[PDB]
Amino acid sequence: PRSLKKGPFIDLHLLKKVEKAVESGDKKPLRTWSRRSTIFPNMIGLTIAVHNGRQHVPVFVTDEMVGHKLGEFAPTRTYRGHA
Amino acid sequence: ARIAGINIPDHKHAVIALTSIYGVGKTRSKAILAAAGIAEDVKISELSEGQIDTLRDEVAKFVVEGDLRREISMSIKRLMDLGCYRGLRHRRGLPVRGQRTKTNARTRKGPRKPIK
Amino acid sequence: MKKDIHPKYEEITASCSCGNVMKIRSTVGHDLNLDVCSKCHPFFTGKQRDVATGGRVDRFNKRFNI
Amino acid sequence: AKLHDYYKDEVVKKLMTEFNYNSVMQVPRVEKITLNMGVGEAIADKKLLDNAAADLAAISGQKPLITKARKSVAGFKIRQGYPIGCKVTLRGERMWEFFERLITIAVPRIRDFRGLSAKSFDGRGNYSMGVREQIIFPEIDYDKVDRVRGLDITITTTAKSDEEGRALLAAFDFPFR
RNA sequence: CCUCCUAAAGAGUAACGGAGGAGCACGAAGGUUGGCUAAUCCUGGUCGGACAUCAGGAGGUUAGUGCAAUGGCAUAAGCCA
RNA sequence: AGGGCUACACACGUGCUACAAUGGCGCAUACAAAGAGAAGCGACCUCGCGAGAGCAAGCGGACCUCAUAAAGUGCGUCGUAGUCCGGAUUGGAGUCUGCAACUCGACUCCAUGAAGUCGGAAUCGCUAGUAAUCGUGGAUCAGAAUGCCACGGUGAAUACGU
RNA sequence: CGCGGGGUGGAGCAGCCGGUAGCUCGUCGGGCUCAUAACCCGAAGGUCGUCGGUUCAAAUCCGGCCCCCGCAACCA
Repeated sequence: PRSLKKGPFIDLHLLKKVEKAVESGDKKPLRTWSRRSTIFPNMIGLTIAVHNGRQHVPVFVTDEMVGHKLGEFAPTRTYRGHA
Repeated sequence: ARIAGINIPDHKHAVIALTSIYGVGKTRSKAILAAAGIAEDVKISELSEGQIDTLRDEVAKFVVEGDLRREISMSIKRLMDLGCYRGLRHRRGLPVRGQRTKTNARTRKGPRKPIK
Repeated sequence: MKKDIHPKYEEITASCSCGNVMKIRSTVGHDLNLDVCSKCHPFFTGKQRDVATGGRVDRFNKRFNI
Repeated sequence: AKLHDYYKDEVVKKLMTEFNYNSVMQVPRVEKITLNMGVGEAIADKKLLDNAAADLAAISGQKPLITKARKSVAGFKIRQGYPIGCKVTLRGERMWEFFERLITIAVPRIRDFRGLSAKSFDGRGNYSMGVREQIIFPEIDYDKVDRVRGLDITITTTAKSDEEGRALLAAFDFPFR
């Protein structure tokens, strides 16, 4: 993980978007590519459609998801089974 | 020779003996011993009752045996609930830390299952 | 009770390290040195702390913040 | 009979206070404590059953009855009249003593004890529980035993309701949850 | 040779009529004294599961009878000593 | 810009580490060679359990730095156990590089302690300072080697013969 | 309809007493092999047609049914 002294990582644009959403009080999904962005307390409640390489997959943020990153909840590979 | 919630081997040395507790390895055992004021080399046999009590008390400071197990369970369960990558991996039975399964995930995947 | 068949059942003293001495009849024979007594068992103290769900958000706040 | 004594003076009184019984006979009382060991592995070899019986005896100062198959089931391979389990029925002073032991020592010794069940009362007062390890009782020696054993305790009581039974148990500071 | 039905409410009653059994077993599975009461289901209970053993109940012989079927059997003819 | 080349029922190739006592662990202590270094090597001192951090000389270098060689030797301990063997795996917490370590870096600490008790058919290397074993360095390179290319240490067995 | 054989691992031939549950070729796996056929080692494939019962051993002894055989007899 990232160093504690450096703080958490979130993409600036993403953060801005989140802030805007908060200000509004809207619940329309924000399509995002920043899979590397950490989830924040203020992001709780928002749906945020994270890119998985191919498509944006909706992620309703929860109290448990905070320390994690957005890419953790948007699996890229699509394996069903060998038979 | 009953510490935390288990029995402990009497013939073995203290440091080693303690390691029989789920949640204490070698370093932790050593620490416990230090706290007690008991030598590492002595056995669990030929110990005083007071000493044993002290040891028990020391052990009680850490999260061990049942509590530890519970804690361990909780995290995994939480992960599963989340459905984060790690959680998904756990539910699959596939390596979580980012190992290149290819032809070597036999600890998670278990023994080989021929195609049928 | 029938005379021969049964085990020897006799009064012994049982001592929890907590300090509670407990006279009881039993098949042990020798004196009993207990490790936990019902008086000195952590049901009521432990089980609040033993779950340890905590707060994720709180944790996040603690480790780093603005 | 310390527990019995306690019951006679205090527990009964408490019960009276709480449920508002007219007669003292109307209060719940514990009739018997039964201790069963099923031991299906006895069919493979005789000695295991014997061992189990011995263990039971050690636990509770009676010598156990050795139960036998009523009606003979399909999958587990037992003919009728196969010595298949053992039991001990405890009553009176001995029973009381056992009860005292169970709460004041054995239950405390349970590995990862986080209480007993309150819903395990069956609907007519009679409580039943299971011990996974027979080592929890300090009668058994840890070094001596070869096979891991368990058993079930069944407290039978005169409580008409389950609730009443539960209350009675509580009045003996029975763990629960 | 035994049981049921055909057999017409005493007995008996035929067919290459309809259905099943016997050619033994047991020194206890006999005698007697004393005691006991079933199947099945439900709920609870360590391993233990549709199905072992143990508790609480419903049930009332639906079970049992050394083996076919009938008639019997709780005063048990059923189960223990 | 993000992802992939790092996927994973499986099969093969080449390596590393093991399965232990000719050893593991602990404390003390001896003897190399050959290299690299300026957007670089970085002493000493201070702090950190440690990876490292801070300060900051000496040095384009037979001068200073990397840089303590390790096996060995002595003393202690463990006593044939899946172990004080073995380290995979996973959890926590972190260090450094780098705009950036989720996919996907290395290293550290604490915990965790799989398989494995010398390996079927078969199959490879080596004739001497060789094999075997022990460390050390370099290139590429911000970071990222068990690979490659180099260096010394200890140091065998056997060759009747075709 | 009656009477003699009996009914299985992809096919086939399985040791009088019910406790043994196979062998050949086949498919995979790997090195032999100048090549495969190989020799050799190991591995996946069941119900014992079926419904029942005597018995803890049952497919393995018997009562019926479905088929494969074989029978020899019949046919206004």
